[PDB]
Amino acid sequence: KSTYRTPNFDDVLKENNDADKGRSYAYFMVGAMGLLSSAGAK
Amino acid sequence: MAFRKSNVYLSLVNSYIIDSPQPSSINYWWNMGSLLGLCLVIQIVTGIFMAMHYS
Amino acid sequence: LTVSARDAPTKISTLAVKVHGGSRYATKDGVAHLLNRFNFQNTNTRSALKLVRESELLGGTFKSTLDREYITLKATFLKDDLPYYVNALADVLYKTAFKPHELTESVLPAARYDYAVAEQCPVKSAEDQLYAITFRKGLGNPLLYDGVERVSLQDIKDFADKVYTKENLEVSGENVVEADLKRFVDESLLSTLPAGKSLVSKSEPKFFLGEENRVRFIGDSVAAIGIPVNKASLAQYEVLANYLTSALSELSGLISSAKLDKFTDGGLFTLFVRDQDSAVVSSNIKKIVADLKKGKDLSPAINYTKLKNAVQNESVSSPIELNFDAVKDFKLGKFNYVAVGDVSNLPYLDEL
Amino acid sequence: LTVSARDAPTKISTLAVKVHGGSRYATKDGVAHLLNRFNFQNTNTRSALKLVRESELLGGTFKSTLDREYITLKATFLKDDLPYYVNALADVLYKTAFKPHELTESVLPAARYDYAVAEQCPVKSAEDQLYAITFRKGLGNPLLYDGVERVSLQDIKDFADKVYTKENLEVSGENVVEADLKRFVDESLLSTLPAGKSLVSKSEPKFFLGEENRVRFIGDSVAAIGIPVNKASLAQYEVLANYLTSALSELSGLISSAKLDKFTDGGLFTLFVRDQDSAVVSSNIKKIVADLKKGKDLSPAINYTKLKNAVQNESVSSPIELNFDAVKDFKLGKFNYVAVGDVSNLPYLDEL
Amino acid sequence: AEVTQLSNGIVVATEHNPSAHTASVGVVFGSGAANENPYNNGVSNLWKNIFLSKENSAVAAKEGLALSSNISRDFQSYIVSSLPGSTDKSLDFLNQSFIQQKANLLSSSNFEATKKSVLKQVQDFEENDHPNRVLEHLHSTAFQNTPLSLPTRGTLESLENLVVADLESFANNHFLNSNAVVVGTGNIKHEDLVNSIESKNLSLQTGTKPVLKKKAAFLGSEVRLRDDTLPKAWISLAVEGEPVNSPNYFVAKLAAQIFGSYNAFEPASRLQGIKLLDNIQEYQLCDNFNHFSLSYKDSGLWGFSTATRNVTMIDDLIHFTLKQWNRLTISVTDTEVERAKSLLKLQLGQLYESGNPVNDANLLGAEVLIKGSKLSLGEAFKKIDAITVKDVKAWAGKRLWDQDIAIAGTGQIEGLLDYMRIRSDMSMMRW
Amino acid sequence: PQSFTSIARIGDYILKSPVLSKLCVPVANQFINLAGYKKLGLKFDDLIAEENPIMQTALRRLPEDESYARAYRIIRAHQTELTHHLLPRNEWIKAQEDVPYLLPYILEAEAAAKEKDELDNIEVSK
Amino acid sequence: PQSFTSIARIGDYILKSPVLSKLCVPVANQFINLAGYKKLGLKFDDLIAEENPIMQTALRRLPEDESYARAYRIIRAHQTELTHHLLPRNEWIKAQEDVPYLLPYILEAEAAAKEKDELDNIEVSK
Ligand code: HEC
Ligand SMILES: COc1c(O)c(C)c(C/C=C(\C)CC/C=C(\C)CC/C=C(/C)CC/C=C(\C)CC/C=C(\C)CCC=C(C)C)c(O)c1OC
Ligand SMILES: CCCCCCCCCCCCCCC(=O)O[C@H](COC(=O)CCCCCCCCCCCC)COP(=O)(O)O
Ligand SMILES: CCCCCCCCCCCCCCCCCC(=O)O[C@H](COC(=O)CCCCCC)COP(=O)(O)OCCN
Repeated sequence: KSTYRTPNFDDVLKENNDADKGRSYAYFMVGAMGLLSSAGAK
Repeated sequence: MAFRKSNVYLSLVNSYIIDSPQPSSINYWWNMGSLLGLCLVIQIVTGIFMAMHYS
Repeated sequence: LTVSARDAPTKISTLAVKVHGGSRYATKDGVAHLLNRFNFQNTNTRSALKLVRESELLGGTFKSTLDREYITLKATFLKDDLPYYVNALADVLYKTAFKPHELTESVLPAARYDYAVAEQCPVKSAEDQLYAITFRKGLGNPLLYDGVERVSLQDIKDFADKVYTKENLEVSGENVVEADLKRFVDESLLSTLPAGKSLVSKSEPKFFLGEENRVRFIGDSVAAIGIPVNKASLAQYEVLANYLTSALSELSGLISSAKLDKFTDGGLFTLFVRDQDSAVVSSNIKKIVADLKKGKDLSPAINYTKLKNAVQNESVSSPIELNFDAVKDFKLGKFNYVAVGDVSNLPYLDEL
Repeated sequence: LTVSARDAPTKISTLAVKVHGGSRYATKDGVAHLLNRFNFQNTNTRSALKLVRESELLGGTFKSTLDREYITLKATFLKDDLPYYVNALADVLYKTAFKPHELTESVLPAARYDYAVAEQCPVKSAEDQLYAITFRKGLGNPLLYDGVERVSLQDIKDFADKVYTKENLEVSGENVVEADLKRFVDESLLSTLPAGKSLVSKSEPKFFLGEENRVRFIGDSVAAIGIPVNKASLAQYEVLANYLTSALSELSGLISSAKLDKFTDGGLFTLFVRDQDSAVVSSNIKKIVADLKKGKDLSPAINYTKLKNAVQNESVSSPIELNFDAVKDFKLGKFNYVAVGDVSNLPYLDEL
Repeated sequence: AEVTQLSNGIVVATEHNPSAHTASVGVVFGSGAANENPYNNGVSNLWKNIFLSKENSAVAAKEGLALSSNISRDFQSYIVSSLPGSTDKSLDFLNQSFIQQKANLLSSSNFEATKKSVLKQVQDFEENDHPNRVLEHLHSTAFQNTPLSLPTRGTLESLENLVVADLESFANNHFLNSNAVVVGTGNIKHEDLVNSIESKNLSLQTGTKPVLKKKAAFLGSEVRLRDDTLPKAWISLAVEGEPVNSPNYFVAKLAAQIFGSYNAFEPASRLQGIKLLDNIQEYQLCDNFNHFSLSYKDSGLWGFSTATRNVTMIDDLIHFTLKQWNRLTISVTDTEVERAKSLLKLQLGQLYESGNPVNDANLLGAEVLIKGSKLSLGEAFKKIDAITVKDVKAWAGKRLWDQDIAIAGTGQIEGLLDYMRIRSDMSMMRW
Repeated sequence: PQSFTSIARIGDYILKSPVLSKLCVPVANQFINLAGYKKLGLKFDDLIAEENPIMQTALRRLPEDESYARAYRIIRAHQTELTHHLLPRNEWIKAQEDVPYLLPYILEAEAAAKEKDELDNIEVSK
Repeated sequence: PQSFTSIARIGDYILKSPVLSKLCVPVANQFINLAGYKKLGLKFDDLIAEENPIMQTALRRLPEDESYARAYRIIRAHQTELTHHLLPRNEWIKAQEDVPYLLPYILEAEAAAKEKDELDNIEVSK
């Protein structure tokens, strides 16, 4: 098996990448954690 | 080099809690050390703010 | 001061200053290489940093290459920017600084890297050995500085005063209007160089035959033969080189490289056989020498060599073209042999 | 198995095993040097550490030296301790271990250090070039391992099976009672070696004349000449070497070293001219070659050479002594020239 | 200069340079390495080397004709160079080489010798040419499970399974009429080439190359070919670039030109007008780098490849390089844009207007295959002059600022850190 | 801190006796396949702790190909333990592949260090 | 942090004027021999602090023999200050030996760094 044949990631990849959707969802969740951390630190 | 590597104070912060090479197979039992550090900070800060009222 | 340039609607022009100051004119070993890596350093007026910044903002780069005969200063740039590059090359030929710290910091490590690169390649080492055993004092000087002879900063200044003269340089332009180039040269600092003498000797160099040199080396074993040429027997060796390179020959898969270095008064035909295994090099070089001493017919390779001479001739100072219509036959006479690699298993000159 | 020893009331005895396995018998380049730095490592029975500890507690040290013809194992020790050292040398000749880690850890860095030492000395390099251009396949093998030819651990085991045989070694003793040494050898493991063949060829080696080799080097420039000898013309070159060394000659301040390497069937007369300045080496070697081609009279140096041959002959295998009473005259014939150093300023063989 | 173009099913596009002394004539197909499944991979390399085979090159060299070939991701080419009086000979040879017959090139002995030679060349590429195999793995992991990931050179495990039937199947599916452009560059006229093609027949095939089911899509990933027995650490790193026929083509190339290329051993290369050099020259972080803006038919790549011996400070190299990349979005100056304009005019005019006719033939064939006509260099210089700082900032915000990256590395890359710190360094947290 | 000569002596005394071998070799390989280091794709010589200079010596002694194989087995074990899964049954180390490959290098380093210590503390034969 | 071009400009403006030179050159060398760095066996270019990269550059620029002499003057100054004595009057640095030997190396490094900063912050001639 060559080193150019990438193994199977297809069970764990997104069916649609759409690089603003995924980054917006991730930054929304990180921002929610930062929101509640700011409230708790206050 | 980077400022976190060339500064005298931030080199310790770097080599301890930023770029410290950890083994990539350690589970949650290798987390009690950080947890003890947090709980020691809790004990000290509550001890000061409660020993301002203690005779 | 020979100025020549051709014109074309191509939007990028190049300017070249060919000066006869290569390794065959070196006073000590590798002085020409120190002068080559020294030019385009700081001058008396602008620093090298200001040179690189203003040439990069105007849109042109710099290159200084040495050969076995020339020291070529080249500048490739956009067509409107001509007098800046003519004045820059005039300032480099006239008034470079020659500060000692420049030698100890930017010039000598570059020369160390150039020699380390060409020592790791065995065919360059074999080519230098072949030159050194064929033209032992003249052309056979080493091309690169290795440090077996102490070259001071005064030696480099004396060599640059020897070589950069008005009678020693040709200004060649590509995509440049010629009369405007002649006006910019006659207005610049290039016209006030000291008018020394042309170093080009017209006589044929004294060449030696039947010599042999053997250099031990770790890596690829290479066996090489070398034939000094005349001025009249040069086209036969040109069509020989392009015969052995192409697929017309039954032994092009046996050799690795074969080229003819054309000079103004002669040159050297080289022929390199390179392989990591010494028995393969041995069998190949014995077969090559036996088949060349058997004789070849160079008639089928003549149009192919006209083509390869056309694709190589781009410079203004191209040698004599029409000599190809008279070559017919070749038989291997006497030659000079080097052997770089696993020396204890390569063949000797007596058994070839 | 030739055993010979002489006796004296001196309280320290030495024991030597001379085996004809030097660099002239090497299968690949530098295998004999790997066998030399490999012996007195771990055996099958005692380790090398236990060997050094017990020999140091008993009072004797070990030494293994290679030459161009021999592999000599020497042991210097106190006289009462003879059978321990006879059994130790028998175990080293018979059953060394040849483990791969020993090669990669203790044997190869020692060989790297030996080659780095003798590469920093230019006259050893010039001597190896002189041997390699005079006896190109036989004696002319390199003495040291430089790594241009891959030598595996199986190569060293095959070479040690080739060389260490009963017909190939001489046991020499100094300050040792002879019959007791013959009894200890006949009782040890040295009598059960495989009885192979004597590698000493009786014919004269094929020698080459008029050759030349040039090696660039940073440091002291050295020019060297070399003359292959016969078996009968050997005393003339011995008295020549001791003539040029002593103050009897008008040019002993010009040369640096001059020696004759006596072998069983011939040898090489070397003559080294060493100086840091290349013009000094040039003038000296031209004067030396001109004066030797003019001719010399070797009659005054004959008692001096009898003395110097007496102080050099200490070994049992000393060559033929009485040849000195017939030498009269010398005139320089054909020779072989190397030049190591600032090669572009040293003289060539055609102009000597 | 001028580029003309005509059609009859084939496309004839020329560049009459009357000052040149040779004339290259050849066919440039529109198939490439991106039109192979991963089991016949390397069949284009094998067509390159049976066209450059010994018997074929000998028959070419009898008339004074030098052969040339090129295998890219998008386009193949088969160029025959000759003297300017032998364009008819070159056309008739190319006709006899491809069109009139292929069985004499595809004999048993010629095919087995060529398969042996290409297997040797692919193995020699795989274990000795390190920055190029880093760039090939960068393509193989940026575009993975997608036909633009396949290397042009082929793989050892696939190329030893090819037989003559696969060569002929690829020839029947991809060496077609509409797929091809016959190109003549150098010292030939356009009318002479068209009249000489119409003098012969030169009809390649019926037409219609197979259409790929999956389009190219960038996929942020990494691959680490760690080999501790190598003296250096080669590493490429790239984002999704701009394809051709994009309005941000010259802007992507000028963004690559801003940070340029570098060689730490050349003295005139250490004095360039890049602000990355002030950070990179202090502790000697790398030996060389180059910023590339690769543009393919479907997608593209924008990034840098580098090599270094300072294997303990690779993360500082990546760190300062990516902070300089983040300067494009926020605060790239006017002087850097003017400098990149001048240098990109320079290298683009060196690329399109060099003296070598075979490179002109490759470039013209690729461009008139993709976008139907060749954009001449004066309009290219006008498009470079039209770029402002706001265009570069908008492009960097679209393509650079906090986008996925693809990393490939080999050698002593243990000093290279995880994917996440390199990914998180694409946005500064200070803006 | 078992000093491999000692464990080798005890194990050879068990193996050379028929009764003890017949008694506690089934207990032995039952202990092995209940230990479950096979299921992470490891061998037992991959499992000996190597942070003492004698085992570090025996790892320098090791040939190249076995060293690269050992490095791959360690990295696949760390990755499988990280994902908290096990390797699939086709990728488990079988019983025949669990070869004591590093044991002779370790034993010769043991004998070398033991001999060095003995000779470093000798008396003299008076 | 004086930027030697600036002090050189002020000093040359004082020296080239006759009135200012006649006024404050006696004050100048009176200040020098009241400073007393001569009495420890030092020169003033031996006294400039060298822990910034431009002065470190100008010390790399320096020839070998002057570097060894500067190293000896520093070590004799440390030893004389350690013994809390002064050097004897024959060993004091005289007025003619107090040569500004390192000043041109420092000034060319100043001009190089100034030119690098200017070219690093240029506009374009539109
Ligand atoms: C002033 C600093 C201070 C520090 C630091 C501190 N404490 Fe205390 N601690 C107190 C005071 C005051 C009290 C008594 C008041 C109370 O018990 O509420 C106390 C009480 C306690 C008690 C008894 C609590 C109860 O009410 O029964 C425990 C248990 C204790 N500390 C443990 C710890 C430990 C464990 C640590 C840290 C390792 C620690 N303390 C650090 C101040 C401190
Ligand atoms: C192996 O990998 C590692 C690892 O390398 C490290 C370093 C850590 C991290 C270890 C720690 C964080 C532990 C560090 C703990 C300390 C340094 C203890 C210090 C504790 C303190 C409380 C500091 C003392 C400070 C004070 C007392 C200030 C308080 C003063 C107050 C509140 C004054 C209030 C008065 C007024 C008027 C405001 C890991 O967790 C870890 O596993 C992942
Ligand atoms: C001395 C006391 C020791 C206590 C042990 C605490 C161990 C964990 C500390 C967590 C620090 C998180 C910082 C991460 C970070 O800055 O990543 C920064 C940004 O990440 C974030 O913004 C995290 C969101 C905000 C989380 C705030 C948590 C505050 C609650 C802390 C409660 C314990 C004090 C870098 O992230 P990036 O490199 O992936 O881009
Ligand atoms: C017993 C140990 C107890 C813990 C002590 C060790 C751990 C200390 C961790 C400290 C982390 C926070 C320090 C970060 C501050 C970095 C700023 C800095 O270094 O800049 C310093 C200046 O710092 C200061 O002026 C005062 C710092 C006092 C710090 C008070 C907390 C400049 O440093 P530098 O010389 O590298 O900069 C050159 C400019 N390019």
